[PDB]
Amino acid sequence: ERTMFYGKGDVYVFRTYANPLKGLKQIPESNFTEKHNTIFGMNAKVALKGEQLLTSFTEGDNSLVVATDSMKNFIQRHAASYEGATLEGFLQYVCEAFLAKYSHLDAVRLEAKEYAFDDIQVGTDKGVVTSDLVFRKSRNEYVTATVEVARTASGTEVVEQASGIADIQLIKVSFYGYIIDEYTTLAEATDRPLYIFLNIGWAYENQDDAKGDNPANYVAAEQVRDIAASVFHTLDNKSIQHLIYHIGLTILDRFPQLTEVNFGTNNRTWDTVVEGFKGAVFTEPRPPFGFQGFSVHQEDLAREKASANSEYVAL
Amino acid sequence: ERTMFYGKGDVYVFRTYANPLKGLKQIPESNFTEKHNTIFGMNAKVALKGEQLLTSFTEGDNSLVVATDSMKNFIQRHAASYEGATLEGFLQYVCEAFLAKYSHLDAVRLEAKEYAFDDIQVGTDKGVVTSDLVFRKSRNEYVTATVEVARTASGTEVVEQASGIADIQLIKVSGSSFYGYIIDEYTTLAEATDRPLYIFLNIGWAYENQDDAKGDNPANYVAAEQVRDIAASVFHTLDNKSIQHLIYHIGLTILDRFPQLTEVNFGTNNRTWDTVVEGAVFTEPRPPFGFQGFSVHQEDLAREKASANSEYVAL
Amino acid sequence: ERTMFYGKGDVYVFRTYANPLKGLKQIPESNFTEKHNTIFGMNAKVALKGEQLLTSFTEGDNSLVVATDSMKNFIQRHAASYEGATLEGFLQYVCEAFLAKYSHLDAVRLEAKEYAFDDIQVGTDKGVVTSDLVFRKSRNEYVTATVEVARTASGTEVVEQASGIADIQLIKVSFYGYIIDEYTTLAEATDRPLYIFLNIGWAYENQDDAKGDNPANYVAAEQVRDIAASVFHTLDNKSIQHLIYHIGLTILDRFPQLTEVNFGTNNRTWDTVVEGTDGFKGAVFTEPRPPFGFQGFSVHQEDLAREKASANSEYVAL
Amino acid sequence: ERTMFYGKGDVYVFRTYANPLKGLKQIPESNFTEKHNTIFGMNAKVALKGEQLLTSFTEGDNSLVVATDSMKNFIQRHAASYEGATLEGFLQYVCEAFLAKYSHLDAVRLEAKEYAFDDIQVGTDKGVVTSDLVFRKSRNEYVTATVEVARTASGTEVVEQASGIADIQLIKVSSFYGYIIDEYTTPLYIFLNIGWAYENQDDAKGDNPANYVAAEQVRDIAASVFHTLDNKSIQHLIYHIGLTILDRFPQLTEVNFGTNNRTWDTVVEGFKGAVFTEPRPPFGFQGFSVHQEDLAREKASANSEYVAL
Repeated sequence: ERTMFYGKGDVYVFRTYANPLKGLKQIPESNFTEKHNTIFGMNAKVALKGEQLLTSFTEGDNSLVVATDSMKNFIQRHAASYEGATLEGFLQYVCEAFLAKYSHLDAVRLEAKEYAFDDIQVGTDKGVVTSDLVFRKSRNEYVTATVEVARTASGTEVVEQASGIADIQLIKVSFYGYIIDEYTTLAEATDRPLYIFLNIGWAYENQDDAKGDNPANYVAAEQVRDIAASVFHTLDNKSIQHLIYHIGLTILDRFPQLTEVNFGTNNRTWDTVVEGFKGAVFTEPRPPFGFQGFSVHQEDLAREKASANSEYVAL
Repeated sequence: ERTMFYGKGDVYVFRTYANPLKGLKQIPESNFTEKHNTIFGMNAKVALKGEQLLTSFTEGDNSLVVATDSMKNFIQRHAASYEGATLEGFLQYVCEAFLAKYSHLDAVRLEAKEYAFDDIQVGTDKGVVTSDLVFRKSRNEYVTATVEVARTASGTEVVEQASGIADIQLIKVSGSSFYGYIIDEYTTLAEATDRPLYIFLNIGWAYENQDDAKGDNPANYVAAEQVRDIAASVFHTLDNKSIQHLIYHIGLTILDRFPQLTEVNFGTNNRTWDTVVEGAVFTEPRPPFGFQGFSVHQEDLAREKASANSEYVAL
Repeated sequence: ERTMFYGKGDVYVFRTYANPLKGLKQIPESNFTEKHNTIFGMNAKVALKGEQLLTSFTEGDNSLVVATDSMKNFIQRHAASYEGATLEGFLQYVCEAFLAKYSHLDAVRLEAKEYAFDDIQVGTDKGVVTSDLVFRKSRNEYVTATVEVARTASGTEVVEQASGIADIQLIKVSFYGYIIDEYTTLAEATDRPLYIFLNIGWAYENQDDAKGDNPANYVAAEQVRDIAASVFHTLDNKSIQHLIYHIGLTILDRFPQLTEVNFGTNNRTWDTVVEGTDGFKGAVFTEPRPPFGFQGFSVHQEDLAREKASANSEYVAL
Repeated sequence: ERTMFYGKGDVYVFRTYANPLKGLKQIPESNFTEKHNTIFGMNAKVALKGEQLLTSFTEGDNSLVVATDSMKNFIQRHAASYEGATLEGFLQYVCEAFLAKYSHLDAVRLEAKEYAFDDIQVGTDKGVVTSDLVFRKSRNEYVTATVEVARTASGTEVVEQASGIADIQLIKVSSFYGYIIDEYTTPLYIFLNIGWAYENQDDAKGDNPANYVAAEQVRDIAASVFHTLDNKSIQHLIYHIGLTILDRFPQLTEVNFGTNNRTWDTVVEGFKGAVFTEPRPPFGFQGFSVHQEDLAREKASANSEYVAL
C-alpha cells in the first residue's frame, strides 16, 4: 500500500469578477449574506494519483506524466471558465476536469487557501463609502477547502471534502479545577484576557451543497467566523475546550445540513507584568502554547436539545 | 564618531484600558475620529546611549550598565503609569523617564510597532453590534513611532520624532497605467495603459510642533488611521501613471489635510500581477518588486495649489 | 470516532550532555558514525488522548485535566532523567511515563523537531580544530520523530513511530517525454541545475531499534541525509521521481532493518536568464514564479528485492 | 533636500562558474583561503537617484524613467559579463555600468545578500569527498555588501561601501554581574551581524586577493574569539572580536557590530543533566564600532587584556 502522488503547489490563481455568492442563510450571529467575488483568489495545490504513475518513479518513464507546469496551466484556465461562486465548487470542477481529460489518472486532490481581500472605506464626493475599485490584501483569517475526487464504478465521486476558516485570532478582555501534583508550577495564578487562535472546519451531509448551486444550503466561512466571535463574546466560558464545544453546537444548530464541526486551537494568553484590567500591563509568554483538537456532531446537538440540564443557548 | 548603544528589543507591552484618543480632526477621506485604546499594545525597542558606556565595552565593566532586563521592567511599569493616549506620547514619556532616573545616560531612543487589534461585529439580542469585549488581532497595517531624547544643559530635547503607518497592502484592479518609459536594449516590459497595481505602503510624517504628537490636544494629533484612509481614498480616486505619481498625490493630500505637518515620507513597494487568461485570471509574478523612497513637503503643496498646470485635486 | 485531544506545543527542551550516540553502522555514503549529544535539543509537541477527557469539553469539567503547563514541566524534567541517546528513545520514554503517571489517559502522542546545532572550526594554539564549547545554531536540515503510545489490556504499545530528516535543500550543477497537449506551455525548454527540497522518513521492522540501545541497528538521520546527497551526486537522474526511487532503494539496501522509506519533495529549479556559453559556464539564473513541483512516494524492501532480481535494473550502489 | 529614489528589490541573480576567489591572507583563526564561486548568487536591490527623476513623481512623466524591470534585466546581464570574484566588485561594476549607460542618473546604489551554498561530503568510489556537483542551500550566515557610486567632475566615485557577514548564531557551552541594582532590577547564545570598512576601497574588488577580506574569515575570527575569551558580557566580547579582526586585517579602518542576546532559561539545574528552554521574546542588543585607533591603544597599554593567536 505505497504512497504515490505528484503535482504542483503554490498555484496562485486570481480570477476577477467571478459570479457573486448571494442568498446565504440569514442567522442572528452574522450580517454576512453575500460575497461579491470581485476578486476570487486562492493559493491552490494539486496532486494527481493513480497506479499507472508507478513507472514514472521506478523507471523514470515520463510517458504518462502530465507536466506539473501543465497542471498549473490547467487550473488557471479553468478559473476563467468556472461559472460558480464558491471555493469548494471551483475545486470540484477542476478535479472532475482533470479526470475527464486524463483517463490514466484515478484520483485528483485539490487543496486551497483563499488569497483574502477586505472591502475598504474611501472618502468620495458621495461621502465615505465602500470602494468597488480598491481592496486590502488581508493577512487575517482566510477560507480553506480541500476536494479529492476519485473514479467509481459508475463515474467519479468526491471522496474527501473539507471546508474551513483558518487563523481566527481573538482576545476577550473579560480556569480552575485541574489536576494538581508534583508537575504543577509552584507559582500564584493571575487573571489574563483569554487569547485564542482557532481553525474551524466542517463537513456536509450532502457534499453537493458545498458547490453553492443553491446558496441557501451553502455555509460561508465568514458566517462560521461570526458565530465563533459571537459565542466567544456572549458565553462565560470555563475553558477553551468548553468554548469550542459551544461554538460547534451553535454552528450545527444554524446549519443542520452539516454533519460535524471540527476545531484546532491555540491558547496564546499573555503573561501579567502589572496587575490591574484597569491599569493592567501584560506581555508575551514563553513560546509553549496549549492546544486542543475536537469535533462536534449533530448527535451532540440533538442530545443537548433533548437534555433536561443542558447549558446550551442560542440567539 | 564611534557607534555605541545597547538595549532591549521585542519588549512587548500590552496596556489595557488606556485613556481613549478622542476629538481628532474631521476630514473628508475618513470617518476615524477616535481610538478607544481598550488595548494599547506595542512591541517596543529601547536603546541607551552615553559616552560613559564606553568601558562596558572596552573593559567589560558593568558598573554603569543598566541591565537590559531592567530596561524591560522600566518600560512595562511605565506602561501602567502613562496617562496619555498616543504611541508618540508614551515613547517620549519613557525616554524622559530614563534620562531622569539615570544621570550617566546622554540619550535614549525608543521605537515601537503597534500590536494592533480590530473591532469586530457580534450577534446579540439587540442585533449585530460592535463588541466591547472581543477583538481580533490584526496582521494588517499597524502604527509606528520613534522618539529619541537627548540631555541638554537646560533639560532634555527631542532629537528624533517619527510617526507612521506600516504595511498597507492595497490592490486596484484596473485603471492604473505605466507607459512612456525608456525603451532601449534592456527594455522587455510592455507598455500599459491599464495594468493591475498592487502596492505596499509605509507612510511617515513629521510635525512642525513636536508636542502635537503627545495628543494633549487631539485636534492637532494626526492618527495613522486617518493617513491610511487618505492613502486608500487617493488610490481609489486618482488615475495614477505610476506608483511614483500616486505617492506624490497621497503626500500632497495628507499635507493638505494636516497643515501642522512639515513632511510626509514614503517607503513603498510595487508588484503587478501577471496575466494568465486575458479578459480575467492573474497569478503571482516572479519575486522582484519595484520600490520607491520619496518625501513631500508643504512647499510642494503650495507650489501645486498656485500652478495653472497642477493636476492635484482634493475632496 | 470523534476527534478529541489536547496538549502543549512549542515545548522547547534543551538537554546538555546527553549520553552520546556511538557505534552506528559504517556505510560507504557517510562518515557519520557518532553524534556527541553535547546539546540534545528539540521543539516537542505533546497530545493527550482518552475517552475520559470528554466532559472537559462537554461540561467544562477540568477534574481530569492535566494542565498544559504541567505537561511542559513533565517533558522538561524527563529530559534531565533520560539516559538514552536518540530522539525516538526520548519520545517513547516520555509517552510511557505520561501513561504511568495518569491512569485516565488512553494514549499519548509526542512529536519533535530537532533544534539543530553544527560543530564548527576554531583557531586555537594547537591549530584549527573542532570546538567542544561553541556551536552554530543550524537553520538547515533537522531530525524529526513521532512516537504515540496507547494503553492495551495488558500494558502499552507503540501505535505510531516515525523518524525523519526535514528540509534537505540540494542543487546539482550538472527531463523529457511528458504528455504534450493543449495545456502544455508553448515555449522552448532550457537546461537548469536541478534544485530539490527533500523530507525523508523511514520505518523500522523492529521498532525498539529506534531506541538506540544497540546503535548498530539505529539509523541516524544524518546517515540518510548523506545517502541522499551521495545518490544525487552520482546518479544521472531522469526526474525527481526517478531520483527519489533510487535514494530510497539505497537507504533500504544499507539498512535492511527498515521496512520503508518515504519522501516529500519540492522542485525548486531556477529559471534561465542568460544561457551559458558552454555548459553552465557563464550562465545566469533567477528565481521562478512561485508554483513548485512536488512528489510523495514510498519505497519498500520488496522494491529493492525486485531490482536485485531484475536483469534490466539500473540500480547500483557503492 | 527631499528623499527621492526608486528601484528594484529581490533581484535574484545566480551566476554559475564565476572566477574563483583565491589567495586570501592566511590567518590563525581560519582555514578559509579560497572561495570557488561555482555558484555566485545573491539577492540584489538597486536604487537609482537623480535630480532629473523629479517629474516622474510630480508629473507622472516617465520619459526619463528606466523601468525597474529593465534594471532587473541590466543586473542579470551584467552577472554574465562580470569577470571578478567578489560581491563588492560585482556591485561596483554594476553601479558604474548604470551610470555609464544613463547620463541623467546622479547615483546608483546596490545592496546584496548572498544566496549562500555549502560544500558537502558525498560517498564515492574514491571514498568520502567534497562534491564538485552538489551543494546545500544554506539558511545560516551569509555575506552582505553595499556599494553606492555617484558622479564627480572627472568620472565617478564610491560614496558608500559596506561589507559584512549576517546572521551568525553561536552558543557557548560553558558572565554577567556588577550592573546597576535599583528598584527596576530583577549559557551564552548570541546573534551577530559584523561589518567592516576598507582604508583603500579598491581592496574590496579582489584584484589583489591578499588584500581582500573574506566574510568567512571574519566569521571564523568571531567564532574563535568566542571560543577562547572568557567574556564579561557580549559588549566585552564584541570589543575583542573587533580588535582581533583589525589586527589580522590592518587594511580595515573599522569593524561594526549588531548583536542579539538569545540566551536560554534554565528549567533543570545541572551542565551535566541540565535542561534549558526558550526565554520570553525580549532580547538584549548592542551596536558598536571598533577602530584601528582602539587596537593601537590596546597594543601599547599596560592596562590592556588583549591577546591574539
